[PDB]
Amino acid sequence: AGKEKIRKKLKNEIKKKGRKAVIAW
Repeated sequence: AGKEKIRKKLKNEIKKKGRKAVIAW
């Protein structure tokens, strides 16, 4: 998915942005 990608879910796909997406950055 892409909203709750189980990470956008904000696991870390965008933790917060992974940090600043630093899971993408």
